[PDB]
Amino acid sequence: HGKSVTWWDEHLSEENVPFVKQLVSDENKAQLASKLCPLKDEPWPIHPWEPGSSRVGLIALKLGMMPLWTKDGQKHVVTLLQVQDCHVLKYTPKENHNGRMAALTVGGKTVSHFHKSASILEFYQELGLPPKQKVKIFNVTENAVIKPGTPLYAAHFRPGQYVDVTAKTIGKGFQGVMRRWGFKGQPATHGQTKTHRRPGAISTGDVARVWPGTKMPGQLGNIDRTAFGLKVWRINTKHNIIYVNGSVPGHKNCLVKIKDSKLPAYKDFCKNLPFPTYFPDGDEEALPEDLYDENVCQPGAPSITFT
Amino acid sequence: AAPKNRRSIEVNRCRRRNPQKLIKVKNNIDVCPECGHLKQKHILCGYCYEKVRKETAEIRRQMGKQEGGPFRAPTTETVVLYSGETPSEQDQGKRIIERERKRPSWFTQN
Amino acid sequence: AIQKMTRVRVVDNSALGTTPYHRPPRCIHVYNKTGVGKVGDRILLAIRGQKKKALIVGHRMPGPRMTPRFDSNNVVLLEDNGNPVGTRIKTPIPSSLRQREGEFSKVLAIAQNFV
Amino acid sequence: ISHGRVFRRLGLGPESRIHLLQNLLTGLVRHERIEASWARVDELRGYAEKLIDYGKLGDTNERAMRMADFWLTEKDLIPKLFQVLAPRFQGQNGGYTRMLQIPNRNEQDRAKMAVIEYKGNCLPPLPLPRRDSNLTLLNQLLQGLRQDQEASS
Amino acid sequence: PQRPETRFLSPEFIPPRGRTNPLKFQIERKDMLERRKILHIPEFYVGSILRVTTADPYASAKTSQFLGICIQRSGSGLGATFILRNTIEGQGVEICFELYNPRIQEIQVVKLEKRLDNSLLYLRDALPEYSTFDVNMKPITQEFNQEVPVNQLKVKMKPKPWSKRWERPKFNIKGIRFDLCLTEEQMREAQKWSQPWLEFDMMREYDTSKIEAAIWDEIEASKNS
RNA sequence: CGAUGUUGGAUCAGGACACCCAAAUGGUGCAACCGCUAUUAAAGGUUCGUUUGUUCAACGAUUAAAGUCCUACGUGAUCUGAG
Ligand SMILES: [K+]
Ligand SMILES: [K+]
Ligand SMILES: [Mg+2]
Ligand SMILES: [Mg+2]
Ligand SMILES: [Mg+2]
Ligand SMILES: [Mg+2]
Ligand SMILES: [Mg+2]
Ligand SMILES: [Mg+2]
Ligand SMILES: [Mg+2]
Ligand SMILES: [Mg+2]
Ligand SMILES: [Mg+2]
Ligand SMILES: [Mg+2]
Ligand SMILES: [Mg+2]
Ligand SMILES: [Mg+2]
Ligand SMILES: [Mg+2]
Ligand SMILES: [Mg+2]
Ligand SMILES: [Mg+2]
Ligand SMILES: [Mg+2]
Ligand SMILES: [Mg+2]
Ligand SMILES: [Mg+2]
Ligand SMILES: [Mg+2]
Ligand SMILES: [Mg+2]
Ligand SMILES: [Mg+2]
Ligand SMILES: [Zn+2]
Repeated sequence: HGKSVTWWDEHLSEENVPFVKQLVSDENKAQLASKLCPLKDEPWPIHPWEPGSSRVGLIALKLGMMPLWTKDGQKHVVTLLQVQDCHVLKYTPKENHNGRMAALTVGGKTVSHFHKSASILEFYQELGLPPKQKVKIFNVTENAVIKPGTPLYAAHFRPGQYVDVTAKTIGKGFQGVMRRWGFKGQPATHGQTKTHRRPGAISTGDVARVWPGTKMPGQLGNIDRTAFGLKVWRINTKHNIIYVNGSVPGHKNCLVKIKDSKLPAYKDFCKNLPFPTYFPDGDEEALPEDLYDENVCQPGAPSITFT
Repeated sequence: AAPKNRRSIEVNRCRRRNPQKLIKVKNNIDVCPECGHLKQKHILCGYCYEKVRKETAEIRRQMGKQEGGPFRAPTTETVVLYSGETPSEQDQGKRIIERERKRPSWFTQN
Repeated sequence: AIQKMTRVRVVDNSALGTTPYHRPPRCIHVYNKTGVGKVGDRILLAIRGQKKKALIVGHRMPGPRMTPRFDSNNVVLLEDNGNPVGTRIKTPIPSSLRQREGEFSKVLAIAQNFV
Repeated sequence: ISHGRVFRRLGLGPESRIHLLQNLLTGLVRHERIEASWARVDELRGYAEKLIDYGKLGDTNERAMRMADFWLTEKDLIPKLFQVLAPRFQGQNGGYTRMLQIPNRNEQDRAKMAVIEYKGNCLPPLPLPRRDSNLTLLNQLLQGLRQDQEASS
Repeated sequence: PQRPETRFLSPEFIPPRGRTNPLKFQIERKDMLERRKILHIPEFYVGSILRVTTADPYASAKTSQFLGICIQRSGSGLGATFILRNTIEGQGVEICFELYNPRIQEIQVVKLEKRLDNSLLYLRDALPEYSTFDVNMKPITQEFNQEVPVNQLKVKMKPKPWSKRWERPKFNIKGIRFDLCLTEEQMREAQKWSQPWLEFDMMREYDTSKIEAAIWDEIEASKNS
């Protein structure tokens, strides 16, 4: 049976296309707004912080870059990372994922139902959430497990902390050896014939082969990379924006995996942080509009005087 | 560079018949509701468009005879009228194109 | 940015830096590990057939924000002891050189105009 | 690396690209329906949208007249643009032209064709892709949801 | 006589063309308006003379003065910059200040002017008297009814070579005396790079009229709040 | 010898340790500083210029150091042709 290909908009009439869009749109708002009570829907028990514990990261969207100045007069560049829709999806037991730490699954920003696989749509239907764009796996200890379906916000990170960033870098396509690896080129005018950017000799005569580690032209850029030791300067509450020092890998409007830094110096720097995550309902208090690091010159602060 | 040995037909058959190099079938072929011919889903019907293009050429050919000069163009809107029809009140003030054949079914008067 | 083989301008009153010569005072070697020197970096000069150390006070390549940029590579003659051979400097000198006072005390003592 | 490049390389360079679209745009204004290669028609759509915007400015605005002088290479089309096309389009803001994919040309090159035209032209209508009628089985089932939804909400 | 009113919007408030979530521009815009409440940044164009007071730690007095002509304005959002040109003791000094740097104490315009060009980078190769400005000149105040009068001042030039090829049409420089420094032969050769189709390509123009109206309301609301 | 294309550079370097630097240590006619000598270790590094076609060598400036040698004295179906 050579069944023809179909899409959601094929058989829909002009009087029902606006209706179906309204139908799915109203479902998303009802589902998202019904998850805003993590501590009122029988959450899993919360344990006190312990040494060597790891928290849960987020999935955020990279907006752009801004300049930022400190109280000593130095200038720093911060990248605006916005958390749009972050929900923990599924929890994997310790003995079924790695044998040392449990795994928590976190989704990305909301996408349309009409362009996802049947299994993917069915999986979210049971949980009751709209489909996500990117899904990542986080390694979390057993003392910091979160019930799936619990929303996460940018307040999960407090200013002053050092965080990592993992995302796909900018893909530059099939680039030559000079751009990919940085080999020097041949001279341009001293008689050189049809050789200005070629790698040159690639091996030795005796071996009569090319070693597996040899550098050759090929794909460049579209791979997963991680940046370590990025300090968090400012946290925005209402818009859920995180400011990270330096440059994070990935192009604009991409999805970025954020986690606590794993560097040896930045160990156990979570006692003074929310655990296992920031629950806005439990505090019953309104956080400040913006959270500033102690060294950041605020926009509504008097001008710097070196007296 | 020059080849070192002749490629055997066993190797050539594998390369010349690989699934990538074969012609892929098309699953987006549909029958046109109006004329019953074949067309793709995202492409206008070849028979129906050819029906329109032939008529459009006839209309444009009549316009050429109504403006002899190569740089004569109307400053007003244009309306095309077929046999057995007269200009409407809203159609007045516009150039009139007369065609002897009966008004085609697909073409709709306003 | 001043590197090897760059014509420079001497901005202090000295017998060597003022007497005309048929070859411009060029750079020989910059003591930075990178082959290019910036403001406040030592440099070796070839003036009138002899080799003299110097300190770069102003270049033409743009630098960090709120740092003055001049229209001529300006250097100040210097000895092995770090004491400048000149008496006074009339060309303005960037104020960022006052950050280093341990080794630039004598050079900054004779400066007149700061920008 | 062609990241962010919205324009296309056509003809013999950037100057020939404008002239190729200059001749196509002139033909589109005079005849109100022309067919060309799909890539060239796609580029022509952007200019045909904004040319009407310059036409709405008026016959007196100097910038519009100079802009229409360059693009309309035939000098008997400038009065047509300011007195036929511009007055016709006063309601809609961006719905000026339609683009549809004509089947491949019956020649050796087998190029991908497209048809570009202005709204309300004095020509037989193109065989537009008509959507399913509301009486279809799938549409009737969905209309049941809407009638029930509107009854309660 | 009458006094018509016109709006002035700082160039850095105009968002760049590209693909960035407009939410980023709002975040920068809010911070810019908060900074402008404390630091009064006046209206100044390219060619106007400004005196900027910064705070340097290594000076005897913590403040630092600098007066010169504004060569150019560039940048967008919180990182807007402008360049001041001044010649003292025969030495040309250029400093690229940052508008929103918290080390700026005050910004004062001693002469509000607009010149025939939009980027006065051709003063490097101009004669020294066109770059020398008195450090202690008194401020000049003008009435609003002058509409920022334009200063038509042709500038002499040093003999070639220059820093850049100002003869090329890509710069569109008309504030330079080309007849005195160039001959007819060189003028015709520089026209071989002219691209007449650039001014008629209607897809290359940025239409930001709708965007400016939106940000004007936010600026007006900030003052009222 | 019905052809294994030949010096030096350019590009890319693979390897050995009889190690130039970096790390650990014994001895001294080793007080300290600067040295001389021996054992152990090859993951990384080993500069830019004037003259000569030059490898080599001389000279100027510097560096933690400007190592020795093999690889068809690596590498011309990648380039250079000054000799
Ligand atoms: K032989
Ligand atoms: K080695
Ligand atoms: Mg790409
Ligand atoms: Mg090169
Ligand atoms: Mg040849
Ligand atoms: Mg070549
Ligand atoms: Mg082998
Ligand atoms: Mg590839
Ligand atoms: Mg001599
Ligand atoms: Mg493209
Ligand atoms: Mg071509
Ligand atoms: Mg397109
Ligand atoms: Mg230059
Ligand atoms: Mg043989
Ligand atoms: Mg070699
Ligand atoms: Mg090696
Ligand atoms: Mg040994
Ligand atoms: Mg050692
Ligand atoms: Mg050899
Ligand atoms: Mg050779
Ligand atoms: Mg060859
Ligand atoms: Mg070979
Ligand atoms: Mg020879
Ligand atoms: Zn048909």
